[PDB]
Amino acid sequence: PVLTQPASVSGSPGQSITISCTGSSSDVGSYNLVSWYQQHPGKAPKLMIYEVNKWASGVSDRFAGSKSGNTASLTISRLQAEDEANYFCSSSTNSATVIFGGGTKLTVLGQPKGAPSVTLFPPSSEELQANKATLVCLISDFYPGAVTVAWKADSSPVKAGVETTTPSKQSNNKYAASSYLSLTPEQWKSHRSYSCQVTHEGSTVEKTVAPT
Amino acid sequence: QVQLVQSGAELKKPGASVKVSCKASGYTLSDYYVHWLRQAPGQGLEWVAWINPTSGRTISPRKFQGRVTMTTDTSMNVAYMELRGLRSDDTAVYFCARGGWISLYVDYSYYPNFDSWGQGTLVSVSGASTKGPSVFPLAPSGTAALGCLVKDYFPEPVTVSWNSGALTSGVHTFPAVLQSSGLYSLSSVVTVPSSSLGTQTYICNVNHKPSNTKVDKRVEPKSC
Repeated sequence: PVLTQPASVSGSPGQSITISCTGSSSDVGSYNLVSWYQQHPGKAPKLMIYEVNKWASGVSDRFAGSKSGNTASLTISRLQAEDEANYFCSSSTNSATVIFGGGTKLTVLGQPKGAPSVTLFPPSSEELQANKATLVCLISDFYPGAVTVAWKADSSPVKAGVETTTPSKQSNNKYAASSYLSLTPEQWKSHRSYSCQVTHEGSTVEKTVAPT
Repeated sequence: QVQLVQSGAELKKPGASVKVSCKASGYTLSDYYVHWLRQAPGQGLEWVAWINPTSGRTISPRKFQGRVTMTTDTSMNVAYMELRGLRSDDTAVYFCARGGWISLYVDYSYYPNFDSWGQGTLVSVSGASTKGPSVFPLAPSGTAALGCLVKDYFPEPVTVSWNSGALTSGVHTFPAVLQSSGLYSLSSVVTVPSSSLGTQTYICNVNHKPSNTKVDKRVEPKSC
């Protein structure tokens, strides 16, 4: 078998939200052994609820579990921006095994936009001594996770050897990205300045470096 | 505290076998069940097994029954998982997690109550050969940011620390970029007080386990 959850769920601060987990009678229906886990991007899951309605350590009353027939339910009240995470249901089976749900990506609304912090790094002397050059553009602390990057040699746009990561959620519910302009030492020195520009909803923030 | 520490990342070609160890501390392994699960990157959780360290008894879903071998070494407080017939579908992060209390009178084996997890072990299966990374210092630009550039490596992941774990505050390791060449590169910055430059020694400790590459890089201000 497999447990079934809503693939994604959107909520908004203050008001409640409810994730469902629909199983069979041979697992969710035959045991009071339903557990809910919360996962942030880079971390291992964290036990929220266990045995249908019991709280794990470090869990507020905001989280509450329940069961009706073959369907478990995870209710969250007084929503916060930190609750933005993936939620998994899980149950024991009659086969003495453990079954998991596909996971529910919860999205808390009303999050204030955040300006991208850009830090630009010129090629190190060492890397240049390895006969290659790489400009490193590091973007952080932005929201929503939609960003644009434009590289600039002197004053002409560059699209050759760019490679940009897709934005990924940090700990603080904000996003991070990076771009890597890869060029040759000769190209690095054949210009007076290079510039990494970042567009984040209308507004842009850019940094510059120069070989001298 | 109660802690589970798993073995380093691994790169395996299809058809081969992998063995992940999970090392317990802060409690006795044989007092609780050990569960093993995995998570294909960007996908969901998949429970693979439970084991009783005292009896040796194991259970796994039908999907893994022939391929998986769970064992323990209580003398070292270690749990082991061997996965065989490795396929591209098997590339995932593997977690061991501590289960319920092992009791003579009650059966907690299948209780899905994991109150302690291991950090995870990324095992990737592919025909591509491992590539160690090249590490370069990113010289410091009342605070400043200095960093480390980790370039051209395969597979994921690399682990970056600073001052051999002594520096923990202000560190930001960015997610790696997959270049068209099929390789990975990432960066890791520290934001330190500008005053501390020139007297405090900053070193990034980069480790790429699949290629067994351990590089310590002293990052120091530009030659000015």
